[PDB]
Amino acid sequence: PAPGPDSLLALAFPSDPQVSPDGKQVAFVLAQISEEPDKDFARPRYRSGLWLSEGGAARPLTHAETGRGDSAPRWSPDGQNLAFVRSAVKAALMLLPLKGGEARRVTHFKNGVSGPQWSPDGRFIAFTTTADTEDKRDERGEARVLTRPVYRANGADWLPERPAALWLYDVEADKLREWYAPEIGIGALSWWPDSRGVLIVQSEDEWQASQWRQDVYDLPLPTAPAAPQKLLDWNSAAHGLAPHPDGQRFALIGRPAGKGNTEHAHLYLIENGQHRRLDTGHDHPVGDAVGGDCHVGAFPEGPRWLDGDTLLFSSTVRGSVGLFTAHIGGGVKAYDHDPQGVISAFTANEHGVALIRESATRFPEVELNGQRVTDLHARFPFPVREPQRVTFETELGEGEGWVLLPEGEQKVPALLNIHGGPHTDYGHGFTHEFQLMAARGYGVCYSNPRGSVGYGQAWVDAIYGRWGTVDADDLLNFFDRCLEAVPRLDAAKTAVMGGAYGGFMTNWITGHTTRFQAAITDRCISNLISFGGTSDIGLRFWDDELGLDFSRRADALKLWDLSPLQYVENVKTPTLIVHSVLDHRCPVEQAEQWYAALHKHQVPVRFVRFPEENHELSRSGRPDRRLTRLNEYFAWLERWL
Amino acid sequence: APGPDSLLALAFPSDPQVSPDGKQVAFVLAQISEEDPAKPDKDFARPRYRSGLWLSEGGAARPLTHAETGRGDSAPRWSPDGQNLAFVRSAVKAALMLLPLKGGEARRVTHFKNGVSGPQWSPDGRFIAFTTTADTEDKRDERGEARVLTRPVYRANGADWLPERPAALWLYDVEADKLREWYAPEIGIGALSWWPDSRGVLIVQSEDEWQASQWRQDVYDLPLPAPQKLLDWNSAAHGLAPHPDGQRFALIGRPAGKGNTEHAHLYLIENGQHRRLDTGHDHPVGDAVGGDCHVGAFPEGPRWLDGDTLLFSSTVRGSVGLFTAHIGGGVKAYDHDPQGVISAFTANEHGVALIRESATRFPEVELNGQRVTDLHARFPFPVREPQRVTFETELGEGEGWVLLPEGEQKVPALLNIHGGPHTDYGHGFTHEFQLMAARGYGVCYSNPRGSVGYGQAWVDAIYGRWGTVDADDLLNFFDRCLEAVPRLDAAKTAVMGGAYGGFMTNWITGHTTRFQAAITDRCISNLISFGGTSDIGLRFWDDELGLDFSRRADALKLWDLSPLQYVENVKTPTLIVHSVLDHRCPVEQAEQWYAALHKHQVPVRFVRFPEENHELSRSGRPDRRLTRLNEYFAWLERWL
Amino acid sequence: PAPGPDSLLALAFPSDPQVSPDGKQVAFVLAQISEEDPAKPDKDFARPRYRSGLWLSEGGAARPLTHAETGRGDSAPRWSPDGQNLAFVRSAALMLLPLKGGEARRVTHFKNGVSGPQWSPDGRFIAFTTTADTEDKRDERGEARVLTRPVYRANGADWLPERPAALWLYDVEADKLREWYAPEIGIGALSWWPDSRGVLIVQSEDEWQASQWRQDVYDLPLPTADAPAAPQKLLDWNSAAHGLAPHPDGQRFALIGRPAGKGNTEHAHLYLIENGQHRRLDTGHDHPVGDAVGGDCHVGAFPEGPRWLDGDTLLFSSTVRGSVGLFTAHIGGGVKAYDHDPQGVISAFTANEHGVALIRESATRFPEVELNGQRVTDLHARFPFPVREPQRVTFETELGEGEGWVLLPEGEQKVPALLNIHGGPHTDYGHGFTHEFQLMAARGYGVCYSNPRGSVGYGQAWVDAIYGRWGTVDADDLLNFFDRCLEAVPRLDAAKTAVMGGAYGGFMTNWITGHTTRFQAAITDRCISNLISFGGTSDIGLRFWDDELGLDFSRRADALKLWDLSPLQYVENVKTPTLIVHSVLDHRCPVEQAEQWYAALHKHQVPVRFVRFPEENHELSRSGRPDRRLTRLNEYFAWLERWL
Repeated sequence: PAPGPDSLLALAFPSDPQVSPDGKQVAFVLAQISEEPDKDFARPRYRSGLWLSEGGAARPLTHAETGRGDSAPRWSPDGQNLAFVRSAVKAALMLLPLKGGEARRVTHFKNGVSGPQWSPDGRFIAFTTTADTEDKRDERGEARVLTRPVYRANGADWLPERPAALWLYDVEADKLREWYAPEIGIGALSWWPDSRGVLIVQSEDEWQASQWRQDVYDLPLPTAPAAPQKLLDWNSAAHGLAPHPDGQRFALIGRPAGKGNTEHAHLYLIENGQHRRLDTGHDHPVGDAVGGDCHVGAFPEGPRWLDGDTLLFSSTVRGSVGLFTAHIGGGVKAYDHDPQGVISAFTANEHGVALIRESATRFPEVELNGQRVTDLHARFPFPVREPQRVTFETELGEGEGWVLLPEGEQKVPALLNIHGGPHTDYGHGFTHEFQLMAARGYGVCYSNPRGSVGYGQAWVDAIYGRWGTVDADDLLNFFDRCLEAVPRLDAAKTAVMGGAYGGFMTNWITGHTTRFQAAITDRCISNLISFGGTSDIGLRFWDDELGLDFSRRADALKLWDLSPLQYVENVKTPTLIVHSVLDHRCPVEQAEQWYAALHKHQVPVRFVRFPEENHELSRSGRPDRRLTRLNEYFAWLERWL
Repeated sequence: APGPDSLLALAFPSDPQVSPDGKQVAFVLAQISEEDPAKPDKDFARPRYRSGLWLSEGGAARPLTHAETGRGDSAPRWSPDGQNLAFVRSAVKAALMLLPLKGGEARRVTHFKNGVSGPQWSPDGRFIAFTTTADTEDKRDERGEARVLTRPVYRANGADWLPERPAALWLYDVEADKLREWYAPEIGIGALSWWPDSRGVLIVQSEDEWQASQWRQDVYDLPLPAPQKLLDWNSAAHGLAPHPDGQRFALIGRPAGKGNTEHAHLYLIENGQHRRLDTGHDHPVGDAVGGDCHVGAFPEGPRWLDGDTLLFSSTVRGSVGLFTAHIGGGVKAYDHDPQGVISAFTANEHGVALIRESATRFPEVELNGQRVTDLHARFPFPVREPQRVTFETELGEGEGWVLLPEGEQKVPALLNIHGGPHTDYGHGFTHEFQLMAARGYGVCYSNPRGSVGYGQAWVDAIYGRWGTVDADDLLNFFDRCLEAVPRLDAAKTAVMGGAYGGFMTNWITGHTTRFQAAITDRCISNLISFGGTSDIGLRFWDDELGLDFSRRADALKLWDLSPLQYVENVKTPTLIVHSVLDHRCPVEQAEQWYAALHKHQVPVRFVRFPEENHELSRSGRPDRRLTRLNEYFAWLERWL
Repeated sequence: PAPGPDSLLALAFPSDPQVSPDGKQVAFVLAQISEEDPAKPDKDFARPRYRSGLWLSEGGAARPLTHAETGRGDSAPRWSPDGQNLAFVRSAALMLLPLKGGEARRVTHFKNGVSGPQWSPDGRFIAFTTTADTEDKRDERGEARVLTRPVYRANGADWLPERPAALWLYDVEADKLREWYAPEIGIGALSWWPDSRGVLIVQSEDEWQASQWRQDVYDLPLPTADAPAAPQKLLDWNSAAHGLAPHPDGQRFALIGRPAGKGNTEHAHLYLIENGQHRRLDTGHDHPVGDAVGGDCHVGAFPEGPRWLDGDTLLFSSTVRGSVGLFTAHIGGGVKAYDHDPQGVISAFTANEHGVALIRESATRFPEVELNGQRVTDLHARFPFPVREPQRVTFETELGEGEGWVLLPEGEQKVPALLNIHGGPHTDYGHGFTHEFQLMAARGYGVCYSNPRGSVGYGQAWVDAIYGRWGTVDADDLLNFFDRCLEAVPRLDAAKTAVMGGAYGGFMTNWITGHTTRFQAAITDRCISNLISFGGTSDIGLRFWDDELGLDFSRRADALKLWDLSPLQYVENVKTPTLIVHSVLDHRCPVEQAEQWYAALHKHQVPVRFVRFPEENHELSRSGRPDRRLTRLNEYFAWLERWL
């Protein structure tokens, strides 16, 4: 039978695959969908528990029936205990003995904790928390007085006055004490291998934080709390700190100063305040930047030293994500890279590796030392189909995309889907939305135009400062090639759709051609000037992507020329607008302007407005609103195609 | 000096369940904690029992669960293969849970609105039987509707009002992960035990509601999915122990014709016939020794150690020990310390687990002779050792004890009378007595004629004549205490007791003025009204006295045995302690004593507890246990 | 299709008829029956409730003043002396309503509410009692209650507070509240002096004397020192005093009660007080003050305070041979009738020198409010089925002739005969309106009800005839009367009889069924079965038997006599199927009385059924929550239908 959006409710979502210190076990998180019963309103919700495997079919460790559930499993160095975080009780640090018995609660903070990390010697558990700080401004209806340049963040909503402090659990003493209360905030954190302290990333002040300039600090264990020592004058973006086994050097993931957001994230070896590129000769970014919609929870990608010379890391290459090794004394060698697959998360040590793997046709699964330990693809409720590759030509070389077809041979509408970013990739991630589209009779066309991230730095740079030129050209070129190479696609029943940057591009295309019969613009951008003033990254995004400062009079003129709203008078395509109220990455005023403009021109238009959700709705929103979004997608395509 | 809140330092063990392999004990431990540890009322403390499961495999016991809200976890039951623990959680009204012992947390199996109770695995591991009222709603009280009563008994102490439909027996199908109703009785189910081949269960039931009120029950056979009658017992049956042959079984109780006063004994059933099994043993089955550190369930079910040997516990002269009865023979000691009390035990062919205590040692859990807990270490002040004091009767020598404070000064003498009356003082642990001595009082407590541990004749001596030789023995003993213990101050004496001890405190103060103060607890004052109001009123006086309150001639004799008839003689300032939901001794008993003392202008004080029942001093909510002890000492300080 | 108990839901119940100071208006209370929450009714459970409002008339059809839609409603209207304002109590806050236009204003905001508002004659003050903002979280927290006082519960009020309600003062001109007097025991009757200088109050010396029904009268001036001086004693009464009526001269006053030596069995009379000395005022009137006639259509307050019509004349009500009439007592003479119908009952009245307002009823006519002889309500028109007229039947006694009545259904067929026994025992059946009796006849039963020796309306000797020997001549009169009913009324079926009664009527139903098996069914209501335990549990147990029987349950010799007078001693003789009706919060006859009877009948395997009402008290049949009044009547008829 034909599937619908609620096929999602059959799925269980894996995350956070943590290999044991001896390399022979994996503990991971599994989110299943269960009731929050209200007789008048169904309430399907994510509920997570911990699972364990030593090579065979994984078994459950916890059984949450209320709340969000359990997450962030962390092995004690001796391999006998699992720390984790429970919300059933707001996010408390818990301690589970693996040889029998239930967990013990360790923290009772009003605001909960996050990001637990054992020290390598097993004597401490580090975590961050706002402890019992009270803020009844919203509860009382008081005003919020804002003086900092950034005050909201997507997913976190309003940033607190005092940032979360780093805390310490003394395992032997069974005692908690505050370690370091920063004034700005803590980014990446990693223990030194000798457990003497941690390395942390933080910014000098609130302005420098808004400009994506951070430094690395050394924080020894407290005696009074500890004072961070400056360790590297980086003045740029840094995360995923990876201390070397020698206890003195460390690797950094990021980009050096002067290079904006558009440069590939790379690996850098730090020695006495000096930095050198570590993944040299590898023209691809560190980490997973391939699209997919079956990722709920944390997906660790921190690089790990397999010995004194070898650093294991993941990298995005042409729509795929593989594991690679970087070497102090040499170049980059493949470790576990399938050009048709995506490794979305991994942990490792000198004894073993655990990861999550997926493809365009295979639902995410957990692996332990090459052995699959889950059977989650078996729960996928309808048959998956294999995409077919379609290429196009550009002055920079051959680009590629794919078409996913339904069963049968009759004519089907062709849906041009545009991925966001713009510096991400379509390809070999698993996309429930795409498989659902094909199962309901649509041909899905999706590609990696110039500006995508997996085809070298030059492919990224091609769109710098001129969004809506060669990137829109590649997309319509690709789509023309799909109609030519796939005769069952119906060129008279076409639609264009995309999210975020894909929404910007959906708005741009419909304002420059009437060829499409329907359009769906999701968490879109329509006015680049207003975006600079309202978005949580507005103070720096256009500066790095376009070289434009919205508050500078000369630049604003070009920003308007790059704004889809300038050309809205040409739009004739019936458009569905999907947006969330708490999306601080692309604020909803972007969608409201497009909606009002189409109304002024009497263009058929429909606007579905989600409360409480943020930018991440389509990948990890509450189950019922993920269903509603897909329902609105298909209702619009059924009406116009 | 320490005070009543010393109770808050204690942790209370219960339900010692040995594993099928004989090498492990899982038990329940109640600790005292705030009702809501996160949001405490700054103006009102709310200490509460909160229980979790603990485990030991030979060494120091460790906790398996960590309840921080609700009443907690209880009723641990081992799966036959030893790999899982079933238990009941209130954190969620009493749900059946399933815990793997080799790693991982428990899973919830039942979701009934009214919760479950009494889980028992079948021997083959395929089923877990339990009772529940499932999702039955009774909104009469919530709506303020009337209750229409037609049955002879409608209240019970601890359970408050009995439901129209009794709890049904249910079945958890382990292999199928399915629940099914097994049998919905019309009257109610008493004791239950699986046949050793897991073909079904034996159950105790009464023919109708009237027979139940007269303590007459029968045994039925219930196959796995109508009960078939198996034994015409027509009497009290309290525990069932199926024989390993799968056909015979032993029961704890007494045969027809013998009233409540006869010792509970063991009887082997074969083809509707019964034969006495604990022959030559002039002592009752089970623990009947006083103590106040027992919170929770205390299993005492007899267990077959082989085809010829049945292990059981028994009360002997203030102690409780383990014994074996042997087919074709008599009774042998198995684990009997005449100065200690085994209050609970489980056993199989591989091991034994139990809880042990003495007059000087707080309850501890034991496994195969090894103590696995350290709970006496939590007792917050030094305990003291009592000295024995005897008295002479025409039936032989009686005994009692005196617990003295430290030092050499003179101290007031407190005569404490145990209830029942067919129980024993002696070698249980009594926090109240230790606290009394720690605050400067000499505690005198004895086992007069009518006590249960000194043979059937010692019990029968008071039949039909409460207030004769029992009152004589008590004052004889107290006189012997003042003579043998010179630090006791004969000018500063008090008398106190609960239930039957309250009856006797009311009786004694009405026949002598020798005491400076009196404290009467959950008392009896009017034997006629008791017959109509108590949850055992339809049978208690008939068995204990041979008198029927609804018969004119008998009622007169009941009035002559009523302390209220002699209240005109009471001159002793009296504190009255009683709980409103005590259905064993209804509060109308205390209200009559209070009004009569007021009429004679005798100094009197009446502390009236809500919500609590007859069991307050042994297991009430912590704050009301504190309040009761506070009132005891405030009254003694005022008059002594 | 015979009418049933829910016919009660059609009725509206009047109370508290307050005449205005100029005598030309009446404000009164009307309780109507409505859903607990008319906006959200439970589809599975009806919730009919009393809801009261104030009504006003100057001679014509009364008009509503308030419109309560939630809660119990508005009550206790009190006129300002200038006639322009109504004070009242809203649920319980003191409110002030201007009569010429506009809504009421709330004047008290105490957590615990108000009671007993009384204007001062000069209009400057409103006196009332309240526990103010005292908090008592024992029950809420589950704490113990420590009792040291001889009386700690009271029927209707449940548990008495540690600190008695204090008398408070609203300063009308200043819009200010101040505490007036915080008593150590409690305040009984209260009345203003005519010059508004203060109040007279009734209180006991200590808790023990209060338990023995011994009170005195005190003088309480308006408060000055912020710490009240001890009130000076005004009369050494040492006895019961119920209603104070200050004389217009501002120095003498009359009290309702009885002097020392005379126990509870003595008729309440009027006494004129002058400088600590007392003399009887209602001389030559061998009948008690106040309404003591049975009826079941009285919901709310029924004032009966005597009022001086001039310097010589004191108006009061009195019970005479099943009726209640108005009389005047005279300082210089004897007692004269004022408005006395020997076939009617005046249950409440107020008066001054210019007019009178009252509530009147009869055996066939539902209570109505009248003003200066003009009826202003039409409540009898709402009675949902035809009313019937009783027939009188007499019986012979050594003291003279007694009387009773029979109410027959329509038609000519034979009908069961129901012997109904009124409680007290010192009350009267007769000419009150009884919805229960009319419903019985409407469903085919003959109702027989009489005034045996011990009743209150036939002289003091008729009362004294039963002293110390309940169950002798009183039981004799009842069965004598019933035998004469069967002889004089041939439609009564002597083979289908039942006996029933409440309180003392329950004692007597238990007594009769234990001394004869002649009845086919019995219904015993809020009964007494054990006179010994009653002495220890009842809220009047410390004094009732002493006054009624001369017996002290806490004395060994007396207790034996009490047991011989206890119906439970003879329960082995009971064979009659018995329905037992009782409420849990009845502190007048505690439920342990019913539990003993129930258990005894079970022990003898006699058919028995026990209806146990929560929350209700002794007054269920007269003023309980509507749904439980229906349930009681339903159980009555279901039991009669099964056995008759």
